[PDB]
Amino acid sequence: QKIHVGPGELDDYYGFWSGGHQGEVRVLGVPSMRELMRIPVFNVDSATGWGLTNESRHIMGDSAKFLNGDCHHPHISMTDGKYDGKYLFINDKANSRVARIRLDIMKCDKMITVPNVQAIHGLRLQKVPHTKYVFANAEFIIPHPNDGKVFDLQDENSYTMYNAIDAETMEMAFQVIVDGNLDNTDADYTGRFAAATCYNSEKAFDLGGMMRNERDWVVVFDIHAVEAAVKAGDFITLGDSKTPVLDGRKKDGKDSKFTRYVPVPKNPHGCNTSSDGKYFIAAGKLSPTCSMIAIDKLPDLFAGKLADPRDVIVGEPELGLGPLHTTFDGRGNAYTTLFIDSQVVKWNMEEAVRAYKGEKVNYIKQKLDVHYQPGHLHASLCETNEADGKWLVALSKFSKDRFLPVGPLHPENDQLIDISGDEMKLVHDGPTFAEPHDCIMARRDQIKTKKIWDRNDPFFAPTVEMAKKDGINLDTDNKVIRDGNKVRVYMTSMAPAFGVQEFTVKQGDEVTVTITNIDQIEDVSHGFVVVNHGVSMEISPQQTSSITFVADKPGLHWYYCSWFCHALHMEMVGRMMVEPA
Amino acid sequence: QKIHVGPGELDDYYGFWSGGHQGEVRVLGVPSMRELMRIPVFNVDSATGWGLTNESRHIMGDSAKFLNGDCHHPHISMTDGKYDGKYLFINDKANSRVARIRLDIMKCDKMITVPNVQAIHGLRLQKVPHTKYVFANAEFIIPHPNDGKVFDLQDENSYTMYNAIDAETMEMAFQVIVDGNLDNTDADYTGRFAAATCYNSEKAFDLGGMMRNERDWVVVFDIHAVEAAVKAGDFITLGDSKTPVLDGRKKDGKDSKFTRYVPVPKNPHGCNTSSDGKYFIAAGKLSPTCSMIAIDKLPDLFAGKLADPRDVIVGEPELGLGPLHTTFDGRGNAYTTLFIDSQVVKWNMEEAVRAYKGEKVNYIKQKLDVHYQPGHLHASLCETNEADGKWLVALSKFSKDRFLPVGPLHPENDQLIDISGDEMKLVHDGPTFAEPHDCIMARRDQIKTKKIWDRNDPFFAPTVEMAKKDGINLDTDNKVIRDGNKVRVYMTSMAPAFGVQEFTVKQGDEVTVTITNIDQIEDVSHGFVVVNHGVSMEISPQQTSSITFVADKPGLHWYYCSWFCHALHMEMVGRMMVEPA
Ligand code: CUA
Ligand code: CUA
Ligand SMILES: [Ca+2]
Ligand SMILES: [Ca+2]
Ligand SMILES: [Cl-]
Ligand SMILES: [Cl-]
Ligand SMILES: [K+]
Ligand SMILES: [K+]
Repeated sequence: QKIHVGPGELDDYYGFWSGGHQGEVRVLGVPSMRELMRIPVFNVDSATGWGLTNESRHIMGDSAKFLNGDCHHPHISMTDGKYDGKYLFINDKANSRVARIRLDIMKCDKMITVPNVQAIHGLRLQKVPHTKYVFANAEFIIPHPNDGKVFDLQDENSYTMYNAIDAETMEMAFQVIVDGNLDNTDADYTGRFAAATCYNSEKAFDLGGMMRNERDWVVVFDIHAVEAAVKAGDFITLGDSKTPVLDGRKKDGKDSKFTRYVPVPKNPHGCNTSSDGKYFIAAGKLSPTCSMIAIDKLPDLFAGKLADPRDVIVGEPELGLGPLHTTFDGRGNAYTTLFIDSQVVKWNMEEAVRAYKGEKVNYIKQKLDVHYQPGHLHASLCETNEADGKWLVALSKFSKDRFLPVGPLHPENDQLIDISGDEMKLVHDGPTFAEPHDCIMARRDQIKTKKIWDRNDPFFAPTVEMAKKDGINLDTDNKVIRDGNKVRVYMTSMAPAFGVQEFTVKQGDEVTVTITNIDQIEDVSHGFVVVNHGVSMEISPQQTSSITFVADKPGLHWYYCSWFCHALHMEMVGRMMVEPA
Repeated sequence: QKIHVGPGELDDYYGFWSGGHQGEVRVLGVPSMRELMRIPVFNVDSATGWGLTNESRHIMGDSAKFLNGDCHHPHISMTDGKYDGKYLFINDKANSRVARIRLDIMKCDKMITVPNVQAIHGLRLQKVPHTKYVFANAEFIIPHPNDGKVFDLQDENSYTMYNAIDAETMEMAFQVIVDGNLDNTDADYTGRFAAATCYNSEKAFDLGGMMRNERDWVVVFDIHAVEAAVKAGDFITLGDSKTPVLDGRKKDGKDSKFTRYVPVPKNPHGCNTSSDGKYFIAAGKLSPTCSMIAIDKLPDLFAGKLADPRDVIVGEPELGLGPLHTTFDGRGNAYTTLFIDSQVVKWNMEEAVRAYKGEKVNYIKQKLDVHYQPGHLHASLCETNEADGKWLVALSKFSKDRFLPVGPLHPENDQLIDISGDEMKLVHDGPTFAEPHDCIMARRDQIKTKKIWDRNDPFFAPTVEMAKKDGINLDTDNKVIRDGNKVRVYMTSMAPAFGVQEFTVKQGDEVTVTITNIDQIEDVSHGFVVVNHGVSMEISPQQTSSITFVADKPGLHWYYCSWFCHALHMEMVGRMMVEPA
C-alpha cells in the first residue's frame, strides 16, 4: 500500500491532529504525514495574528486574555454516522473551552467557555441523525458554588458535569450532574445514548484514593430523556448561567432517570464506539482489559428490565498491560493501545463476546510493538459507519532514540501503521511537537475548502458591519476616520502596495487598521506588521482583517507586509507618523 | 542519493528553519524533512510556557510584552570558517531583535532589543577566526532623534544603521551609520571585511521611488577600522544608549574609513559569501544578474589604490528573471534562485568571472523549475569551507496545487534538491507554515545535545539563586514561603506525583510556583497547568522552571501535569485553594 508522495503527487487523506499543550490544530496529508497547515485555536499565533486581531479576539470573548490551551480530541461533524466535513470541534483542558473550526476556511470561527466546570478533556460528537450536540467532559470535581467556603470533594454539592453544546449555535444546550468524574466520551448510532468513562468514582484527591475501588464505571446517558425533561421545564440553574442543569447522580442507591452506571475496572480511560454501532468500549487502563457494553441492551437497562447494570457487559477480554484507547477497521476488528506493554493489539470483537460466554477462542490476532508507550490510536474513518480499515496512527509518548537527539525535550512519535492486510505493518515514524494526544482522518473527497474568501463571510461580518456604520465600503475605500483619539484606518491591499501608505496620529491615539485583500489570484496573502508595536496579522485573498493598538511612541513608525507576495514585497510598506504629546 | 528515512533509521543532517512570522525556530532532520522540535523564541509557546515563565520573560527583558516576531535568517557559530555547534542566532524584523539559541539545550538563552533602529532583517555571523560578532541589518530609515519632530527621510539625521553584537555576551559592540538602507549581509573568511546589500539608495517611501536609479549598492565594512576607532575612543552615542556609533556615510563625495560603496543593479537582495571565500555575491532582483565582488580586491579599495568602486566587481553574470539568493556546492558552482522565472540556476563562478573579462563561455550549467517563486536557497555547509555539495533546499513562496487544498491560506513549499551529482534533481516537497525564509543545515556530528539538564545550568541559575535567599534546597524541598501578599511554592516533581499536592492562599495573593524535575530517565518531562488561570509550563528532567500569577478567584482550583509522563499521569494533579475576600 502507497506510502511515498513524491513531488507533484497529492496525499489521499487529510489528517487533523490536536496540537496538545501548544494549543493549535494541525492539518496533515496522509500518508505523507507532512504538516500542511497550522490552525491557531487556543494559542496566540504571531503569523496570522490569531489572538491579536479584532476578529479573533471577538470569537474568543473574554478568554482572549489567556495565551495557552491544552487540546486532545479533534472531531469532525457527522450526518447519518458519516463525516459531513462541515466542522471540527476540539477541547481545551487548560481553560475549560470548546472550539469550532470551519473546515471550509480552516479557521476557528466559534469558541465557548463551559460554565460552572473545570477542565474540558473528553469530547466527541453525536453521530446520528447528525452532530446536533457536541458532548464534552469536565474532568475535575469542584464545589458548587465555588466561592472558597467549601473545599471538600465529599460535600453534597461538590461534583462535575457532562456537557452538551449545540454544534450549530455554539451555545450550551444542557448539562448533566454526575457522580465521580469524567475522562473520555463517545456516542451511539441512534442519538439516544452517549457514554463516558470515570476513573475517580472515589471522589479522592490523593493518588491511592483514586485507585481504591476495584471498579469505577462508564456512565450511560439517555440524551432523549434529558431533552424531554429540558423541554418539560424540569431542570435547575447554577450561579450566573442560564444553562439547563439536570441531575444524573444516584440518590439513596437509586438511579436518576437520565443515567446508568455500569461498573468497569479500573480507572478506565478510552471510551470508543464500534463502527457497527454495537458497543461502547472502555479501555481498562489499570485493568489489563476492555469492557464491551452492548448498546442493544441499553433501552432495557433504562426501562429497569435488567437486574444488574453489569448485564449490559457482553465482553471483557484480557488484552495486555495498560489499555488506553480503541479504534476499528470496519472488518470486525478492534485495535487497542497498550501503554505499558507499548503495543497495538488487534482483536476480533465478536470472538471476545463469544469468549466472555465461556467459548474457547483466540480473539487476539496480533500485537505490534510501537515506540514507545502509545496513548491514543486512530484508524481511518473509524468514527463512522464507513470505517475503511486502511490506515492506523498510534500516538506514542516517548520517542527515545527514534529520531535525532534534540536536547532534553523530546518529540512525540506518531506512527503510521498499514492495516489493510491481515498483518499490521509499521510504515512511518512521525515526530510531532507538544503531544498531540489524538487525531482524525478524512478522505480527500470528504473535505471541500474555499480557494478564496467570500466577501459576505461570517468570520469578519462584524468588521463589515462596523465599516457600514462608518459609510466605508471595504471593497473600494482607502480612508482615515477620526473620532476623538480613536483613529480608524480602512484600506485595500494589493501586491505590491498598501492602499493607505501613510497616516499621522497623536501620541496616545487608539489606532484600528482594517485591511481588505482585494487580490483575486489564489494564494496571494498579505501581512501587516507595525514595527516595535507588537502588531502582526494576515490578510488572505478577499479577506478583511483588523487590529487595534496604541501609538504610545512618537515619531515615524514603519509598517510592512509580512507575507512574501510579489517580486517587490520588500518594498510593500507604509508609514505611521506619530505627533508628540 | 538517499531521500527516505524509515522506522528505526535516523537523519543525516540537522536542519534549522526560521519560523518566519510565526516567531519560533524549527529543528528538522534531513533528508527526511521532518520537524523534530520547535524552539520558541519570539512567539509565546503555550506548551513549554516560553513567554509565561520567569526564566523566559527574564531572557526576553522588556520585549516580553510582545507576542509576535518575524524571523528570517538562522545561523550557526563558526570557528576558523567551520561550524562549531555552540549557538544559533536569528533576527526579528517585527520588533527589532536578535536572539541566541544554545544548541546543546536547544533553547533560546539570550535576547537583545537593538537600540535606535527599526526592523532587524539581514543577519550573518563572522566566520574567521571565530564568531566574535553577530552582524545584523536594520532595514528601515528613521529619524534621529525619533521623537516626532522630523518625519522626512531626506533629513541630515534620518538614517538606518549596521549592527555588531558580541556573540558571547550578547551585548551591543558597535553601530555604523550608512546611506541608503540595508537588506541582507554576509562576512568574509578573515574577519576584516563584511558586506550588505541596499535597495533604497533613493531614501524614498513609495514603490516607484525605491526603483529610481539603475543602481544601488552593496556596502562593504572595514571591521578592523571600526574596531580601531572604537578603542581609540573616536565614537558618538545616540540617546541613552552606550553603544559606540561610527559614521560610515559618505560625506561630500568622500568615503569614511569604515565603508566603501560599490554600485549594484537593481534593488539588490541576497548577499552571500562563496565557500572558497573569494566572493561577496549580490543577487540583482530587478536586474536579471548577480554581482561578484572580489574579496581579494577589498584591501586595495580601502587603501585607495583602486581607481573606481566598480573595480572590485569581477563578474556580473546574466542568469534570469528576478535573482534573489545564492548558495554554493564547494565545487566551484553557485546556485541562485530566480523568483520571477521560478527556477534555481546553477552556474560556474570562475567562468562568470572570465566572461565579464571578455571571454565567451556559457557559465550557466542548469535551470531547475521549482514550485513556485523561490526566495532563499541553502546548500549543505555552504557557509563554511566544508561546503559538501550534497543537499539543496529551495524555499518557495507559492505552493499553489503542490499540496492538498487547505483553505485560502497556503503553506510554503520547501523543496529538497539533490546536488551531489552533475544534475540537480528535485526529490521532495516539504510544506511549511508561516513562511520560513532561510534555513541552515549541519552534519549530525556537528551538533551535541544534552540528554538531561545540568542542575547548575545558567539558564535557570537566577532561579537557583533566589531559592538560596528563601533558604530552599531545590533538589529536595517541598515548601510554601509566605511573604506578605507573595506566596512562593517550591516543589520537586517525580512521575507521577507533584511534590506539593495542595496549598492554600488568600484571594489576591501573588503566587509563584517553582518546580524541579528530579526524574533521572530521559524524555520524562512534566507539565504544570493551573485551570482557568492562563498558567502553563514545561519541566524536563533536572530542570527548574517557575511561573507567577494572581490567584484572584476564590474557591478550589485544580492544577495538573500536562506532559504524559507515566501510566498514572491523568492522576498527577493538585489543588490550589483560595480563601475568600
Ligand atoms: Cu504583500 Cu509581501
Ligand atoms: Cu507528570 Cu503527566
Ligand atoms: Ca478509581
Ligand atoms: Ca533602489
Ligand atoms: Cl477515547
Ligand atoms: Cl542573503
Ligand atoms: K514526551
Ligand atoms: K505562501
